[PDB]
Amino acid sequence: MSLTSWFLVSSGGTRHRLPREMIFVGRDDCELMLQSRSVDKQHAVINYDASTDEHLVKDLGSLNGTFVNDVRIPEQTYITLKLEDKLRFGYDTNLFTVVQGEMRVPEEALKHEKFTIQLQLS
Repeated sequence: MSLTSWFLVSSGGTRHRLPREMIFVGRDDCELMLQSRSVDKQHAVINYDASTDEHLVKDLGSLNGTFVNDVRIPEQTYITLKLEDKLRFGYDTNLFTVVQGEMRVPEEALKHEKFTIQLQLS
């Protein structure tokens, strides 16, 4: 099949699918892992608003902050991510671009009952 989703595209060349649920961003035991010392162990969350089909970033109270279009966002405040926004956590070298697109669901993933049901209900 083909899935429609928001993604983060790193300046480092990687692509990261934003799921329709909350994820953590950080240096330690997070869904989106970064390696920089300038990023907190649990730095931010990227949540999803099902009503507006948008993602929102919240800095959890990190040492160096979270930047949207080079602006340090207020801490513990949800900021809506818009198409072409430039997102950086702390002073990590990954500059992420907020994009939306169609991705290919591998045929192997459709053998998973729970995944397929959540895909069909999407």
